[PDB]
Amino acid sequence: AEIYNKDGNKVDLYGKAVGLHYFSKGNGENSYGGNGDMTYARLGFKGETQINSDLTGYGQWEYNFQGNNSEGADAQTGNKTRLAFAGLKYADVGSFDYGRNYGVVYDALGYTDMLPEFGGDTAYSDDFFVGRVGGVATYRNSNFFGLVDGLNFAVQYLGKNERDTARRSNGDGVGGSISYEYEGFGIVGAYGAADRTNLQEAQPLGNGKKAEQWATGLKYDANNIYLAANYGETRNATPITNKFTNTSGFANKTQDVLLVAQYQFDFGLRPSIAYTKSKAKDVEGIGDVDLVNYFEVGATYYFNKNMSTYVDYIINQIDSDNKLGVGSDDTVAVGIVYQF
Amino acid sequence: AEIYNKDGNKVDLYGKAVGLHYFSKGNGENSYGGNGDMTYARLGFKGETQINSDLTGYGQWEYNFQGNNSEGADAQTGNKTRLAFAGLKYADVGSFDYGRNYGVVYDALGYTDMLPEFGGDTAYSDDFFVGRVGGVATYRNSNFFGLVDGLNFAVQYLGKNERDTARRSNGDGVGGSISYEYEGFGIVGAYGAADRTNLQEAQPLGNGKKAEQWATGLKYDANNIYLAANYGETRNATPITNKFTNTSGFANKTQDVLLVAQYQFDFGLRPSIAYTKSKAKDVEGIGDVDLVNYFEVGATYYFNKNMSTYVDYIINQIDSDNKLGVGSDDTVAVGIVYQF
Amino acid sequence: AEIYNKDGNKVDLYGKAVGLHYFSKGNGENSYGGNGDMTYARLGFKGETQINSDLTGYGQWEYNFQGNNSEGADAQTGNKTRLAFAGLKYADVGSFDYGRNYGVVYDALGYTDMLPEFGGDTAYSDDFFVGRVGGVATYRNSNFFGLVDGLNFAVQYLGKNERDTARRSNGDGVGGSISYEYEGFGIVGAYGAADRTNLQEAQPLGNGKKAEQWATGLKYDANNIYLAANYGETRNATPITNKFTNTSGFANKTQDVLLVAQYQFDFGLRPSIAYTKSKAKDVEGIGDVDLVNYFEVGATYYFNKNMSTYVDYIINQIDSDNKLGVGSDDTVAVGIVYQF
Ligand SMILES: CCCCCCCC/C=C/CCCCCCCC(=O)OC[C@H](O)CO
Ligand SMILES: CCCCCCCC/C=C/CCCCCCCC(=O)OC[C@H](O)CO
Ligand SMILES: CCCCCCCC/C=C/CCCCCCCC(=O)OC[C@H](O)CO
Ligand SMILES: CCCCCCCC/C=C/CCCCCCCC(=O)OC[C@H](O)CO
Ligand SMILES: CCCCCCCC/C=C/CCCCCCCC(=O)OC[C@H](O)CO
Ligand SMILES: CCCCCCCC/C=C/CCCCCCCC(=O)OC[C@H](O)CO
Ligand SMILES: CCCCCCCC/C=C/CCCCCCCC(=O)OC[C@H](O)CO
Ligand SMILES: CCCCCCCC/C=C/CCCCCCCC(=O)OC[C@H](O)CO
Ligand SMILES: CCCCCCCC/C=C/CCCCCCCC(=O)OC[C@H](O)CO
Ligand SMILES: CCCCCCCC/C=C/CCCCCCCC(=O)OC[C@H](O)CO
Ligand SMILES: CCCCCCCC/C=C/CCCCCCCC(=O)OC[C@H](O)CO
Ligand SMILES: CCCCCCCC/C=C/CCCCCCCC(=O)OC[C@H](O)CO
Ligand SMILES: CCCCCCCC/C=C/CCCCCCCC(=O)OC[C@H](O)CO
Ligand SMILES: CCCCCCCC/C=C\CCCCCCCC(=O)OC[C@H](O)CO
Ligand SMILES: CCCCCCCC/C=C\CCCCCCCC(=O)OC[C@H](O)CO
Ligand SMILES: [K+]
Ligand SMILES: [K+]
Ligand SMILES: [K+]
Ligand SMILES: [K+]
Ligand SMILES: [K+]
Ligand SMILES: [K+]
Ligand SMILES: [K+]
Ligand SMILES: [K+]
Ligand SMILES: [K+]
Ligand SMILES: [K+]
Repeated sequence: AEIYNKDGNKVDLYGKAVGLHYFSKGNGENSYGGNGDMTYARLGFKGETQINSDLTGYGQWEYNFQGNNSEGADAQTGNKTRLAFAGLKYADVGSFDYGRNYGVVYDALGYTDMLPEFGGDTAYSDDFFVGRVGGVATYRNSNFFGLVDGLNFAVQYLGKNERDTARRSNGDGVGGSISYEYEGFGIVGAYGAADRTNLQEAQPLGNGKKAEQWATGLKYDANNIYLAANYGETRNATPITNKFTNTSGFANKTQDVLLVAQYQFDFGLRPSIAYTKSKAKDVEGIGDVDLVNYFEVGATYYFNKNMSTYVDYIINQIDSDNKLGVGSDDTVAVGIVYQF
Repeated sequence: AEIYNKDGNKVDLYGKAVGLHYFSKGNGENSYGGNGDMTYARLGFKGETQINSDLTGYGQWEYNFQGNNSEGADAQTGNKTRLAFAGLKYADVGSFDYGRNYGVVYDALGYTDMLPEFGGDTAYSDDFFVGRVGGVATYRNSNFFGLVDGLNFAVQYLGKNERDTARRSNGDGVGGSISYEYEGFGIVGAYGAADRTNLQEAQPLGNGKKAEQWATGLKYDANNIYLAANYGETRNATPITNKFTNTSGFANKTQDVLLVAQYQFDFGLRPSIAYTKSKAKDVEGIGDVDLVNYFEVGATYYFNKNMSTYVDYIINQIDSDNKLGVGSDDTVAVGIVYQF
Repeated sequence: AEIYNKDGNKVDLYGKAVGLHYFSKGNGENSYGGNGDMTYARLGFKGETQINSDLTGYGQWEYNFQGNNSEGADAQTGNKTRLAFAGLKYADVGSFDYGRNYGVVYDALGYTDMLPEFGGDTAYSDDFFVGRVGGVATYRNSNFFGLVDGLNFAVQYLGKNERDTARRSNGDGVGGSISYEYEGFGIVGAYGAADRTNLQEAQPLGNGKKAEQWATGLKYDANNIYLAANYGETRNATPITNKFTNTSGFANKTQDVLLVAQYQFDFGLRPSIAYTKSKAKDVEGIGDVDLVNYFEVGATYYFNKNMSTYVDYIINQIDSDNKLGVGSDDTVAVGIVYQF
């Protein structure tokens, strides 16, 4: 909510409280999403200052507070900063920001990342260009320097992050995206490539000096209708785990497909259906293997812009003999959300 | 403080900074509260949206930031989310919320939880129904569907939380409360029972498949006077430690009594006296033993609704030969509070 | 930003988002500041209530969120409360506050702590009187009871903090400062002494029952010109370590000098140059050794009061064979800052 607006600067303090519970058979270890309390809250700020008629500065920070920990030793589990960045934007010239922000391939993956609770499976955090990541410099242009309404593009430099785990590390890289969005119609392409670190190359799963991710998307988003599809491929970039050898690494190759269809009734009910499949190829000791494979059915009821409730049912198509030990059981989430 | 109120939604951002110090002889290991700096701060939001004339949605998050840690490796000690939940309240039919919230037995223990600093000794956090707890679904009714002013009841479902420690864990359970309040007089009773997890049963102290907690309360709150008392008992629910054998678990039985008397002078000073005693029975290898036993004298001076200062003296009646090694020395707390 | 002001209470919710990157050769281990992404955010509140015409109450809390961590196991690295205190101020009698706050010798060190990104090297956190510390009670007096404009002094009591590390510990102590400012000129002095804890005394480096810190300062601060010098000495108070081994402790003596010169152009550019040298003496097994030794050239460009950008170049004079393994390579920081 806008809590401040004076003398050229405005500040939006926002957040939400989500009462959230997952249901899956047994103890949830062999299911899509687990089971139990999944309650959490968010808090963030977003600010924008008018420097002159054409130039604006901005900054944003957003944090995740888990609500399903005790007040004991596990208190901090799953807590983190999601975003933290600042930037400048000028009229029709474009914008530039640096910090922790979305990687550019998410410009495409956002198309299908629309489910009430799940979905968006290939948009991993700290995974090069497909999700939120640290140390990215991003230039964006809207409406092609003012010449073409609906045409956007972006260019992004990812600085290396040599962390303690292969999973969360990355080398230097660059990526970009282009989209055209007009009267409800949208089409997007995005690509990114980067060096892998020594720690990454040392894991038994995944082999290569460079990581690559790309995706395309199509959508129609108008008249209470939302339809969208994504297709993309990755090289040495999707994190995986072989549960039978207790080993982790990256998929040599993946091909990823996502589909979503939603409809919003005037009285506030928004039913949702979706399909997601991500498969890995040339995985050491395995070959081909599904990582994600399901149909979704769900719905959100919007009381208003501040309050909603939802159910999200994942009909999990992973098989009980999945070679990596990916969970094969269904999961249903039920949530109630206050937000501001 | 209300920092947003527009289009049917209002948001309160609140918090406080508490400069706080405890004094006890020695290093304070053998005292009621310990000694040293105990400064902390809090931040939270509380939101309420009017959905229509009969229906409101709401959400709340609250966090504790310790102010007595270094900026080094102990930085996070004692920090946690206290509350995180969202809910709906309908006309005279009731409210429902889910998330991290107060267990229903605290509906009773709230009566004596009124001391400037100490007190409320039996309202443990992450302990089934007596304090803040994770994954509780709570139904509350005010004025018995509109028919009886002052008559309230609550029914509460506690989802299991199989955590890393027995102390912070619980199995599935249900609880309830009922209270009548009128013109300053209050009377209340509350009860809940839950399964214990495998990890709790495996602890050396405490035996049985079910945990139970109940309490009764009476109070008078009006005319500058506050008088209240609680009596309750627990089974397999109160966490304890044998400091001699470094063993932990739960007391097979406790009975608990709390008394408080307070008076508020118009000029700001509010003296307080209290008595608190919690005793355990059938404790493995010990039998009967007092967990808590003291008289309290203290006072708060309110400068106004935002600034106050207080002193709180605990005259500890625990004996130096206590069988569980519960601290016997006194503690005095001194605090200065700014809040918003 | 002031987000609430009503009925004699006002609340400032403030913060910033800083995209920040450091460049140093190799992996940054042997450099002044390290290398890589250093992005972070701050959030805080500052509140003030008018109790009566002469009496005011106040509280402040301030927190650092690192933006250069992943969302995995390392998420909390470097996160901490910086300040948490509350207090009262009366007419021309003075102010008193208690909690986590700045030690009084920082009243002197503030003179040179003015660089775009670095500098202020001797104002250590959790280090007796030179930086932020927990459990300090501080009296401050403005304009000598209102009789001498520009004359200010402070007296401070530091309660003991026995922590798990000697680095972050302290015993009881007292300090004070005094300063005079007239027509752009300022002179300041500050001194503190305190007991060392047993754990501090057990460390291989540094010998004595008392830690002492003092610093003097001169500045000229007017007509867009900023010039300042600090001279100070410490005894058993400056923390030191050998980079290559476990040996750690405090320097028996240090001699500290800091110089700064800056000019603020009306259009927004503020170039900066500086010199900092901190040298330890009588170090067990070593004798004399430089802790800090550098020249700085940098600049901040201010778009307005909410947006700025900077570069800060540390030209490191520390030698590659420094006895304590102090990093010898340069570091440059580049930053973009949105604040409210
Ligand atoms: C119009 C929308 C109104 C719809 C409101 C619906 C309320 C849903 C309640 C879910 C309870 C959870 C039940 C537990 C589900 C079983 C776990 C599971 O999915 O696996 C079983 C197996 O797959 C065979 O289906
Ligand atoms: C798989 C990757 C797919 C990527 C696909 C990216 C789309 C690229 C579009 C380029 C040029 C389109 C030219 C559009 C020129 C429009 C001219 C104009 O500005 O008119 C607007 C209209 O008249 C206002 O009403
Ligand atoms: C006085 C005025 C000063 C003007 C200063 C203007 C520059 C502003 C830059 C903003 C953010 C800089 C963010 C830097 C992002 C680059 C990340 C990077 O360089 O990665 C390196 C790679 O990992 C290994 O070489
Ligand atoms: C379970 C799987 C089911 C999911 C199925 C997903 C199908 C995906 C389609 C993608 C893009 C569609 C692009 C269609 C282009 C729309 C343009 C259009 O129809 O314009 C109408 C106009 O606005 C009227 O006024
Ligand atoms: C548009 C209005 C309609 C609202 C639409 C969304 C709300 C419904 C949610 C419930 C879905 C329940 C269906 C789930 C049952 C599937 C279980 C299953 O098939 O999986 C078994 C597994 O294979 C064993 O091995
Ligand atoms: C489109 C319409 C959307 C419809 C949405 C329907 C309800 C929504 C929200 C309610 C959340 C309440 C969650 C309550 C969780 C209680 C269950 C529980 O605690 O289970 C523990 C477990 O059984 C241990 O064994
Ligand atoms: C451990 C003990 C637990 C006990 C828990 C409490 C039990 C309460 C029962 C409620 C009775 C309702 C009697 C009060 C009804 C008042 C009459 C009425 O209906 O309204 C009055 C009206 O306001 C004119 O002033
Ligand atoms: C079930 C448990 C119930 C517990 C019951 C707790 C109350 C106990 C009272 C004892 C004596 C009562 C003596 C009351 C003395 C009142 C004196 C007084 O109030 O004077 C009035 C004055 O004229 C105008 O303020
Ligand atoms: C350590 C010493 C602390 C001991 C504290 C124990 C007191 C317990 C009281 C319990 C219930 C109080 C019920 C009393 C109800 C009286 C109602 C009343 O006073 O009526 C006022 C009248 O309506 C307008 O003058
Ligand atoms: C009803 C009115 C009650 C009046 C209450 C006034 C409160 C004033 C200030 C509060 C806290 C200040 C605490 C000061 C603590 C300083 C450190 C200290 O005293 O001790 C360190 C320890 O002794 C090492 O041996
Ligand atoms: C009105 C009430 C006033 C209360 C506030 C007054 C505090 C101010 C102290 C000034 C210090 C200026 C510098 C201190 C001088 C350094 C002492 C010193 O040189 O110590 C020697 C060292 O041990 C090697 O011998
Ligand atoms: C041995 C001696 C060596 C000789 C070296 C001398 C060379 C001087 C260089 C000055 C450059 C910058 C001067 C800028 C002029 C200041 C104008 C000004 O500052 O006023 C405008 C406002 O301050 C801002 O917008
Ligand atoms: C913006 C208006 C124009 C203002 C322009 C201001 C330029 C100021 C230069 C002073 C530099 C002092 C730096 C001193 C460096 C000494 C260190 C040294 O002697 O050696 C470093 C060498 O790089 C080791 O290899
Ligand atoms: C809800 C409590 C009733 C209100 C009382 C107000 C009396 C005021 C002062 C006396 C307090 C001591 C009496 C409270 C003791 C509770 C019962 C108890 O402690 O246990 C003995 C009992 O016979 C079975 O255990
Ligand atoms: C040489 C110092 C400038 C380097 C800054 C790096 C920022 C990078 C890109 C933005 C440049 C826009 C700033 C160019 C300076 C414009 C000065 C101006 O117009 O503002 C003056 C002031 O507002 C009157 O009050
Ligand atoms: K490999
Ligand atoms: K490969
Ligand atoms: K399946
Ligand atoms: K047991
Ligand atoms: K038992
Ligand atoms: K005692
Ligand atoms: K020593
Ligand atoms: K010494
Ligand atoms: K400017
Ligand atoms: K050097």
